[PDB]
Amino acid sequence: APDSVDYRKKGYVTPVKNQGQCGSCWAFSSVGALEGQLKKKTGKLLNLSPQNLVDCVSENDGCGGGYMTNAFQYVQKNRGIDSEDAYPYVGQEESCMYNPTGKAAKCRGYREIPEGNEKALKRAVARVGPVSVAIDASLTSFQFYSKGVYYDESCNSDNLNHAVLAVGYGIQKGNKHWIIKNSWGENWGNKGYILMARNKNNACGIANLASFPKM
Ligand SMILES: [Ca+2]
Repeated sequence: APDSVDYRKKGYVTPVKNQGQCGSCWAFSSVGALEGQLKKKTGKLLNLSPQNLVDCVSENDGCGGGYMTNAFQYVQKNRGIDSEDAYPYVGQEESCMYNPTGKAAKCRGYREIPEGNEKALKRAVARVGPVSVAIDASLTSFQFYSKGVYYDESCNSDNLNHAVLAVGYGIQKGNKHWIIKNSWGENWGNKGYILMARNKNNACGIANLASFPKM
């Protein structure tokens, strides 16, 4: 795998979004991994719909939280997911309003990275494209992150509670990192991104619940 990769450079990542007060980070992480594959498979970059997932993944809990593997299973079983324009984000749970006419992507299933394997996570981002990841984002240092390579020893790999997307990895000033896209708006972190330490004992549990969709 290459020493570093940055999908933002390849045009594989859509602009950073803002989930608002809904616990829909899982839907944004899932659509980001799907938009990454959609760009690789069609050459077009376009926003997928987080709202479609929030109201349609009955296996999940709306604004009450959920998992990306559950979202990829819904897209596969449903034979599609709508584009954000066809199904706009409103930030609150509503009845399922999926419309096949607005279908913008399909999924044929998914794959999860070996648990805690930072090496296998690296091989996947490099081989597949952006990958959905779960992290413990409960620390004040994470919430107020601004720059550099994030690392807080108090982060708990066993307390996963937020979903984000790995769009690459590299090194900055000698510190290996994962390039993470959040869905807290462009004003959060560095233009809505955070570089998280890579190979530092799976900091924040970044390789514990990683997955990507098959397309
Ligand atoms: Ca499931």
